[PDB]
Amino acid sequence: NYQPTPEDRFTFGLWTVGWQGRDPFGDATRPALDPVEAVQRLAELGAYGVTFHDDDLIPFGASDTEREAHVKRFRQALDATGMTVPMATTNLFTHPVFKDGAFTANDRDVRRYALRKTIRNIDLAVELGAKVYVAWGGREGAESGAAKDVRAALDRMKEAFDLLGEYVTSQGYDIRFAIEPKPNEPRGDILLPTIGHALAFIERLERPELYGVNPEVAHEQMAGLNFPHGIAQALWAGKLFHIDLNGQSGIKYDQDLRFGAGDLRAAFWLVDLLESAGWEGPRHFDFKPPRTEDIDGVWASAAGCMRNYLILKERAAAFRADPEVQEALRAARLDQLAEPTAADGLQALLADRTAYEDFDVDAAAARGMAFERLDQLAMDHLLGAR
Amino acid sequence: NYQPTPEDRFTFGLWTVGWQGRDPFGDATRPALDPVEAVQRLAELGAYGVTFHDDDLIPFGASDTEREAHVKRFRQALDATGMTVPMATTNLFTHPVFKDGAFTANDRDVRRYALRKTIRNIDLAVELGAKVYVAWGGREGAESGAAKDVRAALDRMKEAFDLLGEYVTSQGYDIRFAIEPKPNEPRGDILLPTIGHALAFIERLERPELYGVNPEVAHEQMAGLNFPHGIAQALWAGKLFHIDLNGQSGIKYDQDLRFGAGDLRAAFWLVDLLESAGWEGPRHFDFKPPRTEDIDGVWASAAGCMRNYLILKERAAAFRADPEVQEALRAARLDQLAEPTAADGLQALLADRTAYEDFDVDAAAARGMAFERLDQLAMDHLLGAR
Amino acid sequence: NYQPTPEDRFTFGLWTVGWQGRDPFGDATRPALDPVEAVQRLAELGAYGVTFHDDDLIPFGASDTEREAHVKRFRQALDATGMTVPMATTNLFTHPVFKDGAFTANDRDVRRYALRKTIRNIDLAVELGAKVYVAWGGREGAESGAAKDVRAALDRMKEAFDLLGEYVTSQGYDIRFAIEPKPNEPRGDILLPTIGHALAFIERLERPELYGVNPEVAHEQMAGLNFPHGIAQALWAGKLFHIDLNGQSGIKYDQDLRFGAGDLRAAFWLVDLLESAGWEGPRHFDFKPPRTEDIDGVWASAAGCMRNYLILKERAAAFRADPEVQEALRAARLDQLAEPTAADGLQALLADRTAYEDFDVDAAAARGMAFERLDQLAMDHLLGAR
Amino acid sequence: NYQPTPEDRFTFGLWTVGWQGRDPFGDATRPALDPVEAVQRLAELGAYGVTFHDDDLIPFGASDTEREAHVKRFRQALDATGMTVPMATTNLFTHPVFKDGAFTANDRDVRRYALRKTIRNIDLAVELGAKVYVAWGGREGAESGAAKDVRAALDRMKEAFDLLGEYVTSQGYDIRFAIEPKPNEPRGDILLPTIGHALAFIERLERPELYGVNPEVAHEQMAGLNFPHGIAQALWAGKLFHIDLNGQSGIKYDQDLRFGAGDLRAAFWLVDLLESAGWEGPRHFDFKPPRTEDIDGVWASAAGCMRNYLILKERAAAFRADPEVQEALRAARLDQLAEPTAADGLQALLADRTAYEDFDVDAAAARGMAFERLDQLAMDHLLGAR
Ligand SMILES: [Co+2]
Ligand SMILES: [Co+2]
Ligand SMILES: [Co+2]
Ligand SMILES: [Co+2]
Ligand SMILES: [Mg+2]
Ligand SMILES: [Mg+2]
Ligand SMILES: [Mg+2]
Ligand SMILES: [Mg+2]
Repeated sequence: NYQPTPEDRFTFGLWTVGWQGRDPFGDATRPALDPVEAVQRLAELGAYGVTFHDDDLIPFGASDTEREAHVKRFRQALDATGMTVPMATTNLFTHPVFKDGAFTANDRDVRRYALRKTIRNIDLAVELGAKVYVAWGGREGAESGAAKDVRAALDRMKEAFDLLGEYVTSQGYDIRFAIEPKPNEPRGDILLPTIGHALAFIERLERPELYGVNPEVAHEQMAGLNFPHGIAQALWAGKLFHIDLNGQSGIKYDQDLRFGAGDLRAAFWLVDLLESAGWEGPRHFDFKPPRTEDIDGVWASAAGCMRNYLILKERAAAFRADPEVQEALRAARLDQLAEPTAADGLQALLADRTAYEDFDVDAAAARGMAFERLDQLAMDHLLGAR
Repeated sequence: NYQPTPEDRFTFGLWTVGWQGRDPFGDATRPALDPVEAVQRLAELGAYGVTFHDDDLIPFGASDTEREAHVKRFRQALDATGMTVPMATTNLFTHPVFKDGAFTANDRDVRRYALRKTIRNIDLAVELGAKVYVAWGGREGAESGAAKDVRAALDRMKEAFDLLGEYVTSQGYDIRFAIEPKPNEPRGDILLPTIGHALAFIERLERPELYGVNPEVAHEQMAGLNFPHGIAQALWAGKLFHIDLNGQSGIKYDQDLRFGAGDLRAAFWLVDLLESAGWEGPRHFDFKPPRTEDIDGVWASAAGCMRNYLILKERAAAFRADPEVQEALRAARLDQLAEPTAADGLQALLADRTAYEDFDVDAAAARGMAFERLDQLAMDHLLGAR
Repeated sequence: NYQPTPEDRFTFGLWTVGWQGRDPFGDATRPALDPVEAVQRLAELGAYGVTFHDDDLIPFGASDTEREAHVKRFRQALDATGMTVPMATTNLFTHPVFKDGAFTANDRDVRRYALRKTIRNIDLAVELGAKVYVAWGGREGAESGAAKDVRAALDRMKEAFDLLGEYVTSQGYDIRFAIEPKPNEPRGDILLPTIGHALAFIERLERPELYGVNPEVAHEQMAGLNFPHGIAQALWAGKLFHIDLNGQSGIKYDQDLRFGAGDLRAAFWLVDLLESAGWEGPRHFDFKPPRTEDIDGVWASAAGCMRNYLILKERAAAFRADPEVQEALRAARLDQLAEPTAADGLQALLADRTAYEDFDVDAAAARGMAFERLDQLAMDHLLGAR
Repeated sequence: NYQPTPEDRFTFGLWTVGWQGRDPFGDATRPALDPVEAVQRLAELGAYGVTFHDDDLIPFGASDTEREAHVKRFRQALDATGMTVPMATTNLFTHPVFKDGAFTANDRDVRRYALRKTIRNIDLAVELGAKVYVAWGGREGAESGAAKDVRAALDRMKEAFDLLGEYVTSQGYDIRFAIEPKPNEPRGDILLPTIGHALAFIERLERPELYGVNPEVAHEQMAGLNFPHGIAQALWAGKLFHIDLNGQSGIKYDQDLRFGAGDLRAAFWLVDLLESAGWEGPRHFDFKPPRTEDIDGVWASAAGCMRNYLILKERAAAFRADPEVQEALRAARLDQLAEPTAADGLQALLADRTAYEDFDVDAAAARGMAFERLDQLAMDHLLGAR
């Protein structure tokens, strides 16, 4: 069972299943993958659609004639299979010109170029019907201190995004932006390192309602952070416009393991949160089938992403629906957490003797939280041992 | 040389040099330090002021009698020595009643007590002249996934902070709140884990202008983040209300080494940023003299904090004054970073062929950023090897 | 179901379920637990035996008499319950006298004292039947560079262990030592930080055959290391004399979560390894029920330790016994890995054209490893989604 | 000033300054560098010699003739400049054939091919005068648990290294191997992740005396460890056959910053140890000038490696020669650390009352270690203050 279907809204980037397997210490182990192939092979697995960077669909340096040809092939493949394109993004990290950044490159010409390159693909995104546009500034950062004044770099970043919002507004476009944070790699330190930082930045943009976050499992885990907590904060602020699902095993280089791999329990809690919140965005995977795999392994790995999600979905549902679990929830006063602290006004609080003078701290401290029993119920469910 | 004076505005929390040496695997190695002894000794080292947790000054459960008697001896030492109290904070983490949190404890009765305990210290802070009130939610968090629903926790956290802001207002108090982020410890994962999460949170509060952040070197470093970068984003938004300086040697338990120890270069870039930005806040130290040290070792450590800051301040300044460094900065285009990307507007950028069609990417890609020579000049300055 | 029994050989440290919950930020949340009470409670859960630090059974400083009165109760509870004492260890980290270390303390008198203390609990260890004596150098280390010359510290450390081995040999004792590695905490950096340094260190002791390692899941993970891999190297060397099972959520302070919690998959591969290797050592738990828990939570947490190990044992055995998995294993060539590289020798290899000249590198490079399908089968087994 | 000279014995890998700037998310930003140019440029900067991967000097695919040619050119550049080649290593990680490992690849054919490739370069090494042969199993490891049975891997690894040892011995060659540890990258987990693991492995090899370790700064720091401490154990065991100097800014992907960068103070303690231990090995640099740098940045970065080492060398020497520091050392009892714990022997220790019953443990605990004053004097020297 656990067979995924387009109704599950699973999506993959063409750069994922399309990863040739090139790493810092080794060359490609797989041949390039024709976007049409990736479209057809994914639809067959039950995927809902695909996402792409501009350079994944249209080769860099392509002519206006060649560009039109590449999109036609991709279009015909999307129409025949019924696959959609919910999200689009720009590649502002691969080319040598972006070695010092894109929107925050010290050189002004590079920055202007970055914007124009992004704008052209935003138009293409709209045509393909993409409603979300991700921006991952992997080259926005530094390796040394004096090399980048962060404040000036942030001003440039705000200016870049404001211009981007102004553009979609003047064109009457129906597309929002999703900023994807990353603590490091490819840069020593990357600006807007976590979901928290991206969220904060968005608040100082001219039109904030147009920007959200595109958190990625591996990225936040590269800072040893709790992913579902991060995501919880993004939902709390209504800023979760898109998400990247994968696996990461600890603080180290981005491994982009298939969703489910890496921190299993963190993947379980994530699914729990997304389902319980009713999040409606596509479940997009940004992973890289290990370079040890051949083309058949790539498809196995991609199928694994969706499978693990559905498995966790089921287990998380059973956990929350379990009468004994719900009972354990009340025992850990999770219900009181959802109750306002002082809906009786600040004045009533200051006069409430039960809130200070008559509060029996010792009695309160002696009461166990009962989290461990609760957690083992979650473990039994995850492992199917109940 | 490098003798500190009140003019430098150095402040130490009473719990720093007052730490008895108790850690997870050992008992105290030093006797409790009398707050009066702390004030006197610090003033002798050149300190400017001291900070405190309500429980650092007044024992828990103490009666109003013993209460006023403690603040009496304190005020008496500050007046005689000339030390001031710039900041005051609450201790909502030691008492077992706060084992599951304070503002976000699942038990409602505990959350209300947390607000009353804080409020009572907010009055003492104002009575003592302190205009900055720090809030470190060390117990706000969880060890397990279902033990806490972050969205719900954040709602209770917003409520608590709103009520606190409402209180200072109704009282016409001239005080501001500074939220102290932290990724983990003592809780498995702490809410508002980094400077960014704290920033994003405040913007969702009822009166944002009343809250800021109090980042600590060790905290951001426990998530392997670039403290200077995060500090810059705080300043960028003008939310750096307070700061805790100390040392950390990588991702591990919070070490609270004296400032300068741990990541030395990061400390250097921090001073560089704070001084070049003209931040007028006091340089507060929140460290812990190793339990291996006796009372004299404590004062030596405290002196080390200030000494290292003054030494770095001198080196950072000479770095920025050196005409050779200035030239190296221009060679790396740090000046263009400050210049607007598109001062003339969106429609101008779109129609600018130099920003796309006729932009020689390869020519711009061949330009070295000259960051390495720039950074080695910084190294020579820090090391006094110019 | 999954009810554990004494046959499973599960053991717990008295300090585990007996932890009062006192972290470096808060006071204890639970009263002290009587050792006798621990044996009885653990016996009912299905535990096989218990372990202890000298200070967990005898008040520090007790005389010949009181010391004896204490061993009588415990032992009386052992015979009555049928619980055993497979291992004992020394507490050379709590008393403020070991703030700079025990065997590697700079003060000679402290080092000598450390040996006498350890040696006296070795006689007790044997008196109680424990044939394994663990050694965890928690205070062996430093926070600063000149505070500890590691070469001298190792000379001292080696002498201590050599003396201990000479002593057990002179007494004709049938006991072995298990050195327990740790990266940091309570010291900034701890000597012999991982399983490898301990194994290497042991090879320079006078009687290497007498010492082994007692790795802990949490400790190794504090260095972002693969615990199952480390155990594999210990097993390969025949040096896995004991083991500490628990959970850890990434690089940070020692959490000591219950076994199964933290990195779930690492836990799984670890049980897979120990079971497939046929390791006959006791499955010992060194964890700490979160301080948020009451006495009921303590037992719930201890129960989870064994439960989780039992579930994983069944899932790992099912995985290995699955015909489809054995198929994927061959497809991935795990069988060839176990085959010798050059059975016929070096000269035959130098003369073998298939090893160089006529070696079709590309054909071999295009060969898929099929690790993903293998790993997803492992994931379905673990989640009971087969 | 701090001008390097061949007398300092500084060496560089050809792949270092020769790094084209390619990373997981970007193309090269610098053209291929002729090995002749590197040698000429380095000799001009004050370098003493260079090291290389077989494939750095002789491109893969080359014939005996082309190979003969490449070597000839290299040799004459070496004779002209006077540069030497102290160490040689094999590239067993770039070609897709090694995606699953070399000596421990699952496929036997790959394993044999790997050894022939190594053996062939070992001969070239002896010809070039290389006395040390480094080995970095960057591909020896895995991303999933069932993909690799570590024990079997270690068996193949032992078998491979024993075969190499049998070859050097039978050939009468004068060369020893140096195993390079690395926690991860490019593999999820790499076998022999640290100095400790590598040292433990060597002891089980047939001819241990022929193998030592080649520890790298970044590598150990990618596991959050203290490199100087690891070096101290390597030197303690007399197994430091080579070393890779560079910088790393915390737990993250391998940065290979120039030596001095990253953890500055750890670099200081590193030089202090190497200098005081009197290690006569060459100070080899394995770094990568940032891709943001052009050809000129490359040389400026490489000169920075030597420069920083010489600066730290001088500061550490001063620190140790400083009478005030020698006093501080005595006060922190570093002298007693070097004194045998029990020279009077075991039995005399057992009968010594002052070592146990008559030991004033309280009086000892209160004796401060005076580590902080000692470290600040170390800080002051490093920073050129005093
Ligand atoms: Co990624
Ligand atoms: Co701290
Ligand atoms: Co532990
Ligand atoms: Co490296
Ligand atoms: Mg992504
Ligand atoms: Mg603080
Ligand atoms: Mg342990
Ligand atoms: Mg290296």
